[PDB]
Amino acid sequence: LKIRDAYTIVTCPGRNFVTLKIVTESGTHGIGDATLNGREMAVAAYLDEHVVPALIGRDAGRIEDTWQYLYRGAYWRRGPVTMTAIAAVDMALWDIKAKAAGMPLYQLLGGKSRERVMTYAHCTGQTIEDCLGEVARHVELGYRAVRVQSGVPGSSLPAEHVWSTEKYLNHAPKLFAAVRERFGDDLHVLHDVHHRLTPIEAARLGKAVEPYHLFWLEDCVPAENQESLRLIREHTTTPLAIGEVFNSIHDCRELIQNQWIDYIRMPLTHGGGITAMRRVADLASLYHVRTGFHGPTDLSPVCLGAAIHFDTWVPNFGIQEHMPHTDETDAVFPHDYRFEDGHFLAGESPGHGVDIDEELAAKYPYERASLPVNRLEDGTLWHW
Amino acid sequence: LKIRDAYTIVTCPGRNFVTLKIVTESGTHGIGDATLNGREMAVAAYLDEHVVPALIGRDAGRIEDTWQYLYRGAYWRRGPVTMTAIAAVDMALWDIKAKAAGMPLYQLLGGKSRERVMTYAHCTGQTIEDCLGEVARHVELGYRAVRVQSGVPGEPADSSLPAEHVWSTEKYLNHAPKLFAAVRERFGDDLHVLHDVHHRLTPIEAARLGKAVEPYHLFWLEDCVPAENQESLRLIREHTTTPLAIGEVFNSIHDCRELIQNQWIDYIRMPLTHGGGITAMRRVADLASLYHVRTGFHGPTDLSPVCLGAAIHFDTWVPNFGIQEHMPHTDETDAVFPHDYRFEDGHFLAGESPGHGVDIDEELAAKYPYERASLPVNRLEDGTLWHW
Ligand SMILES: [Mg+2]
Ligand SMILES: [Mg+2]
Repeated sequence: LKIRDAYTIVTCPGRNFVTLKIVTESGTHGIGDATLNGREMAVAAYLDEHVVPALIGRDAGRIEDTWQYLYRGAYWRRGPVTMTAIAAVDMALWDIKAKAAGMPLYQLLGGKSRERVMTYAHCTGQTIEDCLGEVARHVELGYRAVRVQSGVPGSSLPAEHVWSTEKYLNHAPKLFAAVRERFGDDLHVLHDVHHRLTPIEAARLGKAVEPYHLFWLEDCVPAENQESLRLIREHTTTPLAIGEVFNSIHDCRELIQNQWIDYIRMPLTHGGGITAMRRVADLASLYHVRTGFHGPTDLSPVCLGAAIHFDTWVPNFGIQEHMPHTDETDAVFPHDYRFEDGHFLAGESPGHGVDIDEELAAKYPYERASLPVNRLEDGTLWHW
Repeated sequence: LKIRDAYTIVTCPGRNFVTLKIVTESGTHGIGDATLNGREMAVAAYLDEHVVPALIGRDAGRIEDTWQYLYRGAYWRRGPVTMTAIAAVDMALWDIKAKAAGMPLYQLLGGKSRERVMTYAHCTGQTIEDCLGEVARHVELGYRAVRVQSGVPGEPADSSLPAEHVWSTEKYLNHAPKLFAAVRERFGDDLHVLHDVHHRLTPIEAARLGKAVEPYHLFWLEDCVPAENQESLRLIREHTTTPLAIGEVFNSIHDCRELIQNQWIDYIRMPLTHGGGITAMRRVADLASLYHVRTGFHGPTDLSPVCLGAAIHFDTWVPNFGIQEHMPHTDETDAVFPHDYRFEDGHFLAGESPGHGVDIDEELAAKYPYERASLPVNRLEDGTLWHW
């Protein structure tokens, strides 16, 4: 049916979320995540001031046409703000389509390819032992996979961290050796290098950690230049993951087609929604590349519900990141996905199974918060 | 000197502009264009809510560090909203540095490479004849180059919400060569003639057109095909020697690195306000120069006099300058943005005032409230949402 109303909701139940809600003339509604961490109000404005008014009166069933209308119609294509706005609309429209079909989203997409969706948890410590304790506690929660991180020896506005590549490189292998010593070989172990290396440095790290058989080594190098992955891929057999900072298939087409990565990390709310990410996943599948959606707290339960539905259907699923939201957040975004024994189970309610309690949301006003920056020991502004 | 204040100014003296002003503890100020046509408030919010607060107290002289701080620090990199915000800061900081150095921006950049900067004018008509009359009017004004567009038998942001146009590729391909033939027939060979295909063709269609217009020796054929996939240019380049221009919709060197390195284009069109400012555009221009590629900055009304003045300075220094688009701003716009660049005999002359030579009259700017205006969309005859 026709779109009668559309508007954003901004709320901060432990952290900032922006949500787009679309309401048809029949009263059926859908919501989509529009949260872009540290730049939230840019997306809110992109929506409120430019997209939202153009949605009014459109046929809500025309998902593809609306995607193209917003993507091409913007004239200025791609980008974090642009593609997050588009994702929010797309996610809301799929929510409405699934409701109209009377099916949970995963059925609409082609049905379930699996009975449960494997997640990984974050295990972080100041020391290696601190980290190991976190691994133990997540293993007990039923997690089959853990991302491990420990300190390297030696906020409203961005916090400023200090970084040393060489100290990190000499130290990191010790962490994975420790994990394997304590927990053995069955456990999937992931590591996020978080953009801090050059390609030949990452190649060195990849080789160094081969004996520990990592599930992936993530975001080795900044990849605006996709060729950056080539030296890494040519020098190590440690699996590679990338893409949480991407927003377009055009950010990763070459990475995938040249087989320079094993996992694509771009999530629904930043990658143009269901419509676009279906195309990204399908391109990946031609090259044995699997999905590994970014799943931090800064993607709302709306994205997570939609992602679990997507994960349930997509043939080339790899893994789903899990960073639990706060109780307050979960309360603001009632949902029917559930977590059991290290895995998500998709909801059965028509739609993506997530809603937003607007009354509750209104109790948590926006509070500005920025991501940190990283500087080298000489002060050079680096990659965080 | 530290940044004491920073804030945006929104004004609509004939069309919308967003401007960033940065004021240092000494009271010296600098401005930068932040205008993103049809999405203006997204950049205003990006600046107001997330960038401006972080600028206070920063060393205004650290242009490079601030660029990297905003680019890398945002975590989410590239994009039209993102890079336009960064460009506004960068442009304002270069303005302040030039003022501090007591020289016009072109001097700071390495000095004058030319005595004047050639422009082209927009010439449009419903009929070929109408267009030819516009060509004549502009040659009399002293323009040495013209971009020609006419109707196909069978201020772009002109509506609050997007207008919907209808398009036929086949009709355009059959018609366009007739326009150029007529232009050459009437005006001869000396005149530079440009044409903007404006994203509508597939590569083999653009290859066909490029070949068809070879006899008319166009200065460039612009935006033949959407180029998110940079490989899109390859078939065109392999099939025609008509020169190619691309990039007004780009915001990053990573949007055009392969285009340039493979020699698939002759002119790069990404302008200062959308391509991350002077800092980023120096690097793009320099990459281009290795491959004989020249600058052809987008210069529509929707880039403010602030951008234009800085662009004219940039154009004056950059060795691999190609041409500067000129779409004249309204008298009201020129009044809100006093500037010392001048247009004479088809060319721009850079100003001599320290800074980029442009300022904003805030009192006058406040007299023209924001008015939403959207770019049109384009649909094929069957209703397919196409490229405008
Ligand atoms: Mg990560
Ligand atoms: Mg153009």
